[PDB]
Amino acid sequence: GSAIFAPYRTIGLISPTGVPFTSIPLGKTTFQITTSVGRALQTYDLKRGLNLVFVTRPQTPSDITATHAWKERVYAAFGDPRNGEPQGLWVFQRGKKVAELPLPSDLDQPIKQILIFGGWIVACALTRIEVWKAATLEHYTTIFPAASKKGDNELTGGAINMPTFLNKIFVGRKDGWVEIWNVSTGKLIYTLLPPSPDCGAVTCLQPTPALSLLAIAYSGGPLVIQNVLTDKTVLLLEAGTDDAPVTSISFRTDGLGAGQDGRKDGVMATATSVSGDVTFWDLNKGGRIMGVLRSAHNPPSRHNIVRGGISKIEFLAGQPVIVTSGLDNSLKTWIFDESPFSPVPRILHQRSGHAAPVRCLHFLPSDFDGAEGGNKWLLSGGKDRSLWGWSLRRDGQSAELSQGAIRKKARKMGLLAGTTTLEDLKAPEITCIASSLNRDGGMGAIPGKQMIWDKNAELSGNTGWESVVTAHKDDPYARTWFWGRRRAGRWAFKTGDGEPVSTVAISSCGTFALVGSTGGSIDMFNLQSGRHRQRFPSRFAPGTGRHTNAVTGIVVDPLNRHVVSCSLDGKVKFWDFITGNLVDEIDWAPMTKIIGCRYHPGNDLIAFACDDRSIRVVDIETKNTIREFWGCRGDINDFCFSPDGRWIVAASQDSIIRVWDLPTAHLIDAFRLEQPCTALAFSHTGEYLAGAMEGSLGVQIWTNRTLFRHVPTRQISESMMTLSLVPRSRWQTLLHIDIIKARNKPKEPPKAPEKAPFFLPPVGQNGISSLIPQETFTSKLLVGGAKGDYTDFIEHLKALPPAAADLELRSLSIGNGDEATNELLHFIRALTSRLVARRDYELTQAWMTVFLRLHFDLIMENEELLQALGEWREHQARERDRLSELVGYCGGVVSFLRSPRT
Amino acid sequence: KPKPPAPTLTVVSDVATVAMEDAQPATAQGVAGGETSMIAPQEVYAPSKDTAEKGEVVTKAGIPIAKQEMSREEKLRRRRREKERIRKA
Amino acid sequence: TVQAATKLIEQGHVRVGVEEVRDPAFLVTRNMEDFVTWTVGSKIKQNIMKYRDKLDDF
Amino acid sequence: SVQAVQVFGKKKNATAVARCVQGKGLIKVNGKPLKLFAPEILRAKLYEPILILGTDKFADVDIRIRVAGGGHTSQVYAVRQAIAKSIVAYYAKYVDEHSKNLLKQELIQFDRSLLVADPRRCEPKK
Amino acid sequence: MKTNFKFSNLLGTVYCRGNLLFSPDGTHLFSPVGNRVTVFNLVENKSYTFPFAHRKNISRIGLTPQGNLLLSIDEDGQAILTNVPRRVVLYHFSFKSPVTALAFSPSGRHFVVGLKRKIEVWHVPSTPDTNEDGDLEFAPFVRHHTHMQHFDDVRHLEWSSDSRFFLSASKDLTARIWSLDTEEGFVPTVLSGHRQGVVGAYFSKDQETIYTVSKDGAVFEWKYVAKPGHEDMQWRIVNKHFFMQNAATLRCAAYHAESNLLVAGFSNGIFGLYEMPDFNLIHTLSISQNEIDFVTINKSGEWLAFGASKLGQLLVWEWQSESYILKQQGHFDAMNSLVYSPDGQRIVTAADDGKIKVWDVESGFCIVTFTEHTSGVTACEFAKKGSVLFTASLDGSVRAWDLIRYRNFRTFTAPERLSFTCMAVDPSGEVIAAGSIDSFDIHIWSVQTGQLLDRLSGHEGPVSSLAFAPDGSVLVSGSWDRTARIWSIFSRTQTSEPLQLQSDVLDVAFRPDSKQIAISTLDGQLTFWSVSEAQQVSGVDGRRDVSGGRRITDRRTAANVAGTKNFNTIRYSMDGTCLLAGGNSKYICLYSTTTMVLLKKFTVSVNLSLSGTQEFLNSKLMTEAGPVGLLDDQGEASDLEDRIDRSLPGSKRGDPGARKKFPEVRVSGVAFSPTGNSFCAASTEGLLVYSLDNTVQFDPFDLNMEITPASTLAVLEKEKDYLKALVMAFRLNEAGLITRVYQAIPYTDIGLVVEQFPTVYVPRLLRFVAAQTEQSPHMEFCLLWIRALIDKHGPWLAANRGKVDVELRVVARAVAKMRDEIRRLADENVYMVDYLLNQ
Repeated sequence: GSAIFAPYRTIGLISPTGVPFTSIPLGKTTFQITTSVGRALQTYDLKRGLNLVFVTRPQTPSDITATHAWKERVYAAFGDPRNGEPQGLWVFQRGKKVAELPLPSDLDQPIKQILIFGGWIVACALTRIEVWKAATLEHYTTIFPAASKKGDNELTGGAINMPTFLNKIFVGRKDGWVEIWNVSTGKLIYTLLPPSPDCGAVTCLQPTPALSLLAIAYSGGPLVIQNVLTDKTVLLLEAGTDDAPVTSISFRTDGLGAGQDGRKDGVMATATSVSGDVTFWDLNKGGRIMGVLRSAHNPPSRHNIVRGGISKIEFLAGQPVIVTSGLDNSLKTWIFDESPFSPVPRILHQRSGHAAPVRCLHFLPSDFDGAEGGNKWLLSGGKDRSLWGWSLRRDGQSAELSQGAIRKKARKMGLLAGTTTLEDLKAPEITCIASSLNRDGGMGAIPGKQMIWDKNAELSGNTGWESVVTAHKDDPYARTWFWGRRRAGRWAFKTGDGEPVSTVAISSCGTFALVGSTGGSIDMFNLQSGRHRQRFPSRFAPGTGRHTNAVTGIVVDPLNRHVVSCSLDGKVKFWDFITGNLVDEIDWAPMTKIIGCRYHPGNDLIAFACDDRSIRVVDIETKNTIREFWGCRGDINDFCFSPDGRWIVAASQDSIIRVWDLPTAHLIDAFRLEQPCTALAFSHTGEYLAGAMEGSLGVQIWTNRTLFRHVPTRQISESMMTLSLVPRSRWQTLLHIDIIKARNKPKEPPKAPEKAPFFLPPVGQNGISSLIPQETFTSKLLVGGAKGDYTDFIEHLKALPPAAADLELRSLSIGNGDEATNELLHFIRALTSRLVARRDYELTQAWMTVFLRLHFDLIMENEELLQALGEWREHQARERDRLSELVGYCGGVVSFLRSPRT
Repeated sequence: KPKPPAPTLTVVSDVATVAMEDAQPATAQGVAGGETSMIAPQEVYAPSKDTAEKGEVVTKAGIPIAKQEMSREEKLRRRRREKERIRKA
Repeated sequence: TVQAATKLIEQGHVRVGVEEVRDPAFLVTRNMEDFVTWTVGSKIKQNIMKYRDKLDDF
Repeated sequence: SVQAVQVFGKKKNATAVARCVQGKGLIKVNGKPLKLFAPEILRAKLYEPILILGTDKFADVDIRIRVAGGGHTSQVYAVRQAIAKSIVAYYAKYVDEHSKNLLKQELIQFDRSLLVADPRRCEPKK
Repeated sequence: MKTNFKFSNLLGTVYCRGNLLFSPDGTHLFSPVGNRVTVFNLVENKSYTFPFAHRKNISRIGLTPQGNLLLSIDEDGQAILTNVPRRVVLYHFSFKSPVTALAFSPSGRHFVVGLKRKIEVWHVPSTPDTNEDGDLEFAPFVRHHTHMQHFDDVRHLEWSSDSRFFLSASKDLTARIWSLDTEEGFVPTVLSGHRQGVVGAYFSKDQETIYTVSKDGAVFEWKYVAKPGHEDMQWRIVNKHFFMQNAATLRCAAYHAESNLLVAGFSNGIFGLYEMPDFNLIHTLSISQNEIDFVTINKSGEWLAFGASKLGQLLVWEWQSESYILKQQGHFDAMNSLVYSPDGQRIVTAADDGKIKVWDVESGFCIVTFTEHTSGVTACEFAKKGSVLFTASLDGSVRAWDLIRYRNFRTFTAPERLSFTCMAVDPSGEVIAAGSIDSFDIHIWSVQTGQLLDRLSGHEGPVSSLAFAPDGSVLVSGSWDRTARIWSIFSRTQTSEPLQLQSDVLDVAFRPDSKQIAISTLDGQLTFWSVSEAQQVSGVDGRRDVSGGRRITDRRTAANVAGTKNFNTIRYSMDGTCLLAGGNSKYICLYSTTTMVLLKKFTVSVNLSLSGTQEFLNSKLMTEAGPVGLLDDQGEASDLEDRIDRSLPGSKRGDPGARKKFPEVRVSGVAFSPTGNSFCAASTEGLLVYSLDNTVQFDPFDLNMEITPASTLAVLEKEKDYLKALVMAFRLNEAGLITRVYQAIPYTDIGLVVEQFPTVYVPRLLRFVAAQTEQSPHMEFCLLWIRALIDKHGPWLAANRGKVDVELRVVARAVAKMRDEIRRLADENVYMVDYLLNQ
């Protein structure tokens, strides 16, 4: 585990796994679609769009592998113990764990599906079925299917229950057999055989809206629907290819949708995991087909990197809405219109994410002090060739940046049916991005529709031009992106050399975009008009400073004076901006080959990542290296700063994150990741860290334990007159407490009644103020004077409140008249002792002032304390001569130096 | 156009500026701040002819000068200065 | 007309002094009648300048 | 549709209409070209704004100027003011605001009378 | 200077819509201000503001009774909880409905919230400050129970003392007794019998007798006695009585149970407090003319806190001594202008309410109010001497106050009656220039004669901004005839050089080194002129750089809207390189004066309740009948004093009606500090004081490779080379390390290290020792340091005088703190002791 970052949330991830979602109808108006993240569950609402409602906590230690949703709780079974991992079944409610289930001891199989009905719940794991009494959450018994063949005993498909069938589950086996089991007595009551026995395995099965008609979809291809107590086939459809077996079927239970008029019912949707297209059958006459929604999600292929496939289809109850969840990180819902006869539906909701692991991350800079801050908008460029703006605050306002009407363009082309794919039709994969919202005009960035990447200025200057610049993989252009519109910009800059872009940067002014190819040229473009302004070098020797190799990491100072550039091999060059000429080159040629750079404004610091597996931080002002870090064992994958400038974070290829404290030049954090991290980004306020892993699609967010609680970690690893602390205001109001109470009296007095209540009730800590410290003050002073240390007394007088201090100073007295009893003499001796020790000078002065101000009569009458006053006068005279000479000299010299000209 | 000005008088007391302030626990003024009596010495006392003794007169500088101790030439010059003032008005 | 004036100052074309006025109920006194003018970059000001052919595009 | 910017220049009683359109680079005054229109010693005061801003800025514009009123020096000052204000307003309206700011910076660093006509009021030592 | 300005504290407003709180110690007062929450520390005079920022105004504030967690809920149920000892935001959350009541259990594990009809009790979330191995979960709040058994607004919720029962006081004339879990002899019972709805329902100490306090001015004591026919008992009403405040309904009541006393705050502003169980009137008085919004008693019971909404009007009253503890008054109108005192310790605002007031920078309290003005007060300004303050107001009088006797020793008025809207003063404190709208002259009085010196003229329009030059030789006016005028007065020839601009002038300001002037015009651009050769040396058109808008009631896009695209007020920084500009918009810009680029932009208020604080509104907020924040919603009010609409039609500047729904945001005044390091801006949200961030940011000066904190302490302790260690510490610029080193070196080699110190690091050292004088308790040490520095580098500072003026000023203010705080005391003590010894 780590000593700084605790995992907060895997954001950017709505449906990545092969396990299906499940829906539940709340009320008469809303549906909860609950799907699986991989370590928790997400429940979305349907009436409120598809906003998130609950994320489950705590994270289950294994991958989640079966979900269901009963009345309000959600049951989640996790863990495939055939390889190492632990397993269990948990009961969440509102996103918090409220129960666990007792698993059998001898269960060494992953849990495929869960089914709740009656009073029972039923888990079909792999070759055995566990059952639980749900009213008490206890085990009941275990159903063991038997077979003559080891393969044929395996339980593929699953177990579904019919609606009206009491205590009877329907299991499907690996052979074409479907067995009906009474779960209460654990007794096999029937088995039914597949027609035309060339068909092999029951792939899925679903009860129809008709009473006691079950729909069994075989891996040999046929869809059958059968009376499950007559064992007579009602319909038989050659509805599956031998290589494409149907995996999910669902019936529209509304009451219309077929008959080529929309007036008749009987519509069945079906979906095959190897396709991305769903099929709709109208079942009136003989079970004809009526449509195919082509490419409901990404079509799974074995060669491409973009994942695909359809996990589940469920017609929502009594409604034309059909919700489909892809393997490609997407959840869409479609709807059939009524008044035009729509055979295939249209889309009305879509949540989506990246369909491939994330390649680069960038927190958007802070809306200067706005509500967004620097920790709201994350910009993730993903290997499915997409660019998303995730939002850490609400998961429903995360939007894909549009690259033009790409889906309309594909569908007017033929990329949906059967040539290239949609990922190929989008832009190339993003390598690096650099942004600034100094001119992001928000929703009305450029009013009207604008052309996209073309390869008028008053309106642009009035509202605002582009805000994100993006360097892709191997394209000779670097693209621009509007941010306020979440759409692609109107400019795509060449590099000048024709070589592909290598690194792009943008001014803090939001005006200039600097592209740097892998050839060496660094071109500069004004973004508002999209025009070439400056080239580095323009046309030391003026005009000869061009880089010899790839250019990685240019970054422009916020003052628009210098641009600093880092070559791939060799040098780091500071260029003067407006003339466009080289100014100072520092050469690390023979020993390294610099792989990246990051910048810290407000500190003016640069960090170069060097491919001898080291990190060098250099100051841009003095132009010499200031810190070096030697920690890595592989190539530095990604590194960044903290906005405090106290940490520099690096994640290498060794699947280890290191965090270096910069001022003390040490390590602080070094923690191992389960998969090697690909990209890192720290937020522009210090809360969130964002890591895009390798293999995992969607990014991870860590918090900042240090920003919340102080951590003790500093372990480098490898694997004279003085004043007091008393409040100035306290001793000053002790000095002035007559007039402060005089003004704090009200102007008119309160109208206390004639029948004034005598003996107001006791308030405060036992009759006095609650601010006097709880445990006699004259006893304290006198016992100290019997002793020699008044320090207990002086500390007590320090910790007194002001009114009580004036009271316990007025309540001193002469007493009996003996030398060891008179509080005044002992008080003067205490002040004298403090003055000799030189401890609380201002306090002794204030106490002496109030003391002489309200006790001068006794001290002018007596002499036994006038001796102590003489000693006090001597000490006070010496100390005041020294300090007054000091203070007056300093004040006079300072006044003369401020105004010497008169 | 705001108003024609009208004479408004406001009486001030001898209470300190720490009685002029608003209600707060401890004053923002220091220890020197708190002895300034909100009226000047010019107003707490000013030597003038309406507050001199019987025989003596007070001069322009604020120094009491006795009519007995003045010589004749001093009396003559002071009468001339009074006559010059009265002619000026 | 008065209807045309109300439509204009609801669109926010008319300042008085230095501040624009969007409320059509502002009561102009006899010292502000000399200062009620158009706003700075107004399309109305541009159209007046284009009528008098003195449109200074700087 | 076509980009055009009209601007006015002023002197004592010399006024200067300058209409700037995207063109090949030519500059005309009352039809006659710029190298011709002046008395032969004020042509440098005419070329001052072009020579400050460089010819690449005027490479894309075509300036047609009319002038009337005032004497010779007045007309020359009106034309140079119209030239400077024309190119600054055209760069304000049709290319980037940063380029407009840099141009106005160079012109003001030379002489403010290139942009804002300062008339000679009567206010002698009262 | 370093342009790293984070958000330090709010100031200038003390209480707004919301509910007060006391810390369980009994010292700290938590008061809502707009959409931030201000802590007033009272046992020592201090104040700060939590770093969170709500979106709408604060509605309720609760506090975990241990003291560490605060939870603030705005309107529309957005809630933020934070940790108070380490002032950091912790969790955000959304109660879906507007929160109307909130109370934390004294056991600390629970808190109840009363939504409109609902009542939900939740578990208090575990915090990282509390657990040892724990960090932020995703969903921290765990809902424990819901209750919808009410019928109207739930207005109060109060726990018991054992934290097992709580009471809910509704608006349908009912209190209700609820429990946490199912008890054995309990039913969730109702208490009815009232006339105008319950305001509060409190328990006794021994939880057998409870009290309900109702808006008609009534209070009823309930006990558990049997039915009057005798297992069969019932919560019935043992006795009743009435406050007899005649024409008024009580808004807010509170009950300290340990002392058995009840305080009630009414609508005619006269609160009263009563020893409860026998109902003896302890006393009563009128705090305010308007109304009393919320009362809250101290945990101990000796202090009361009252908050009045319509004005600032916060006050803590100490009832057994019959005296205030504080009575602060936040402005009830728009702050027109402000200036700092030249010491820098206290600032002064002039508001369009009529009252000017001097606030202290620390402790956030207004320390004096001047109210001799009979209408709104426009610009106020100090002299260089920092003891005389000149104010100019709309009542036609330029007044001149003294700050050591608090009496306006001069009042100036032009013979023909004008309404002064801008003014300025010669820095010697001898000449006051002023100008108006109604007359295009510009008046000049002298302060030592009291009569009008002259009427300068030459302006074909009303003068709108004035500025004296800090060297005290030039006046500069700027007027709506599109002109600026360099007035030269003090010479024998009064001359006036004109500067022609393009548009109206809105602000003028001088560089501190007086050779440069900056004027902000109506186009929205800043032009920087040189005062010797009156030629423009720079210019920035920042219309796009400041445009943030779309107020409600505006049918232009925020891009096209005119009137919010200029700079109302500009000021130079105390270094001379950073101009600060603020206009009628959401953004405050901070430019540099040499490179002329936008160094930094700030947003003044993320508060959505003000008008123009987001530049794109939404169709959700637009209904069919215009914007939903425009329907006159006064009619559904219960109080006639709130139902009456005494507004005047077409009154942009302040009217006593002041409907004031969704006020505009405008940065009406800005000013730097003479101590550097901070500035502030008077906005309609209040008075935002921004400061630098030097403790949260590592920012080295010129670092080497071989300088660590470990190496610095090593060359301090091991080899003992004090100069080298100190230079390394200042090179690292880590304040803890610098304090460690500078306290570690002894007081006899001080002359050595100061003689061998580098001149480049001199001024930062002077700033550091001045701050150490003002904060540290090592005063003789710090004064020894300053004396050594000035005696060694004497002629260097005197030769420079421009690069080190702010450093010398902060050294002077620290030394004056020391002198006028302690040495006057020592002198008075020794003279008194001499006389008492000499009899």
